[PDB]
Amino acid sequence: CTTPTAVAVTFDLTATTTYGENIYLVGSISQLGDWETSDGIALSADKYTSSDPLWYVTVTLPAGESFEYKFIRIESDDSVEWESDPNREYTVPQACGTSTATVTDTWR
Ligand SMILES: OC[C@H]1O[C@H]2O[C@H]3[C@H](O)[C@@H](O)[C@@H](O[C@H]4[C@H](O)[C@@H](O)[C@@H](O[C@H]5[C@H](O)[C@@H](O)[C@@H](O[C@H]6[C@H](O)[C@@H](O)[C@@H](O[C@H]7[C@H](O)[C@@H](O)[C@@H](O[C@H]8[C@H](O)[C@@H](O)[C@H](O[C@H]1[C@H](O)[C@H]2O)O[C@@H]8CO)O[C@@H]7CO)O[C@@H]6CO)O[C@@H]5CO)O[C@@H]4CO)O[C@@H]3CO
Ligand SMILES: OC[C@H]1O[C@H]2O[C@H]3[C@H](O)[C@@H](O)[C@@H](O[C@H]4[C@H](O)[C@@H](O)[C@@H](O[C@H]5[C@H](O)[C@@H](O)[C@@H](O[C@H]6[C@H](O)[C@@H](O)[C@H](O[C@H]7[C@H](O)[C@@H](O)[C@@H](O[C@H]8[C@H](O)[C@@H](O)[C@@H](O[C@H]1[C@H](O)[C@H]2O)O[C@@H]8CO)O[C@@H]7CO)O[C@@H]6CO)O[C@@H]5CO)O[C@@H]4CO)O[C@@H]3CO
Repeated sequence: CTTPTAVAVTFDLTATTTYGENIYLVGSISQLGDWETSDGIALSADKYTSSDPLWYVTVTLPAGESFEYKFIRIESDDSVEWESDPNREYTVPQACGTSTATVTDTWR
């Protein structure tokens, strides 16, 4: 191991913003409130040049336990859209050697 226990997970959600919004990844953990997209995981068009139509993402979750992973597409007009259908639960372990994995999803 090393010392820190941050879980950098890369998520890739295929959606489409309107040049001004964010597709959220709220998980049930403090770094991932999951129930407050405020501290979830926003995916955007970073490489993309528009706003965030395929909304990719690469954030971290420092804990090493079970965190929920509900997704909520944040928008520019109304607000979010908690896609609570395709949900998950990243049970990040406390061990080391793999404190970062993937988290794929897509809007439909
Ligand atoms: O059905 C979903 C599909 O619908 C369309 O959505 C566009 C819409 O067509 C258009 O009106 C657009 O206009 C604004 C937009 O925000 C800007 O991107 C741009 O609009 C055009 C632009 O003028 C064109 O040059 C066009 O060229 C392409 C370019 O490679 C790139 O822009 C591409 O999309 C970029 C996004 O950053 C990224 O998401 C990804 O695109 C893929 C996404 O995964 C899909 O969600 C997306 O579906 C949309 C399309 O955006 C569009 O057809 O398209 C791709 C997969 O289908 O790659 C790029 C990252 O660099 O989009 C072009 C496709 O060859 O780009 C857009 C048209 O896409 O100027 C406007 C701002 O003033 O708004 C919507 C928003 O997507
Ligand atoms: O006004 C915006 C608030 O809602 C957020 O946006 C949406 C979000 O998806 C959700 O809140 C929902 O509204 C309610 C939902 O329909 C209910 O199903 C329920 O959700 C439950 C879920 O199963 C899940 O989230 C789970 O998670 C726990 C979490 O693990 C706890 O830590 C914590 O527990 C309590 C606790 O009292 C306290 O932490 C409190 O603190 C606030 C927190 O910041 C958010 O929950 C906030 O919600 C707003 C948020 O900003 C929007 O992004 O308000 C909380 C204060 O009430 O959180 C809870 C609530 O007391 O949170 C939960 C609960 O233990 O548990 C929840 C709840 O049991 O509740 C949802 C909220 O009422 O839809 C929103 C938009 O439609």
